[PDB]
Amino acid sequence: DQLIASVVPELLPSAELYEDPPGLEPLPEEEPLIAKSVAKRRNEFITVRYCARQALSVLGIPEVPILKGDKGQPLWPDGIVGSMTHTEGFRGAVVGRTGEVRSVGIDAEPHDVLPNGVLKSIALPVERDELDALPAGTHWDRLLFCAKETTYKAWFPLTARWLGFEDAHITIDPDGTFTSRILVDGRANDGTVLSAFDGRWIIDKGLILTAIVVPKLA
Ligand SMILES: [Mn+2]
Ligand SMILES: [Mn+2]
Repeated sequence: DQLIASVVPELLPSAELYEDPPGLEPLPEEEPLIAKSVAKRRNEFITVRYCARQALSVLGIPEVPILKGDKGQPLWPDGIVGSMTHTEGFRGAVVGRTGEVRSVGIDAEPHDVLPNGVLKSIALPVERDELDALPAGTHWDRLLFCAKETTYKAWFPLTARWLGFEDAHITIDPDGTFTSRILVDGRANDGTVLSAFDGRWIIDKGLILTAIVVPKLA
């Protein structure tokens, strides 16, 4: 029934909460990151890390702070990859072991039309044509946006480089899959090359959730 579990493999534990339950707290090492933050930001940060620590516990990893790096990226324990996302109505996290997957990214968005002007900023001309050809009944613009954000989250842990919206062509299939084709140099930190990702998506509870797993090499 959970959205993330529906779009990632079983060997990546996930956890999600739709509200901020009363009484949660950051770990002491995390408090400085939100010390001067408004309540909505404090809450999404605290609740998502509760979810992340629940999922880490399934992998056998005990309570640990999840700090942020220079580009905002979550800093996981050695040997762990993961992703976190929050929007109104959703906090969720997924983690996995580097011996079992290379990278994971997720992103949750409300299932609504994009704000005025956003599609023109984030979509390639060809993508706009492709979305207009998809079947009526789904906010394909928001899905494309969500999928591109997930593409960056799966890419960054492997490359330590920026990926702009114009740097990848995402093709959405109505069947709950998508692909991301990288249009820039795909050199990865370990010397391999990234060229394309396979993604999964689900719409439920008024939300879009997209996920990419970069699988283990053969
Ligand atoms: Mn968020
Ligand atoms: Mn998003």
